[PDB]
Amino acid sequence: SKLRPEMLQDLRENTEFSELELQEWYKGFLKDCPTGILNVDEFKKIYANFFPYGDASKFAEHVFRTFDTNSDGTIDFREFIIALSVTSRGRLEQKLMWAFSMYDLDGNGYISREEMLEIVQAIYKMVSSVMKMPEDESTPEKRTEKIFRQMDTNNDGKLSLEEFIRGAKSDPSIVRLLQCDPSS
Ligand SMILES: [Ca+2]
Ligand SMILES: [Ca+2]
Ligand SMILES: [Ca+2]
Repeated sequence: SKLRPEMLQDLRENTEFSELELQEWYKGFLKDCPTGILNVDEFKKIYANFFPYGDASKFAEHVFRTFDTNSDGTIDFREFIIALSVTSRGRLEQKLMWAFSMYDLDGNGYISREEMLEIVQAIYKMVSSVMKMPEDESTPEKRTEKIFRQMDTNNDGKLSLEEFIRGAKSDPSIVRLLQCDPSS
């Protein structure tokens, strides 16, 4: 019930957690999920702490699929800690790559319109009960309407990775973050 030296090392290489933190996380993850596999229903219960279960469920399924890199139906500790590390301590570039893999539902390497609207509908449903939204990006259709007409360079009905990454950096919260670049 400690990571084997060889696995510990492999995870220190593929994450931004220290040994102690990986050790602590493995203990916790096992203590909370004695099987060492986290399924969809379990994951939705994690999300339901933060937002009503029924509301968050469709977003929680989309995220679960992004964590589940081999797409077998469950998240093992490697898949979980890696995915957590990227999203919580990753570089902004690779955060947004990970978000792109999520938005791109068929995995053809292009965010289609009906792919975008799906995810945004789920994000809006999850938060509907607590967040009050802007006004112009304040229905999913309204929001999705903004994105493509701020992001679709050629207007090929699709968003490539490159159109997405750049587009997102105007997201107001990313505009806040860039003012903290330690390259003053
Ligand atoms: Ca899996
Ligand atoms: Ca696609
Ligand atoms: Ca395009």
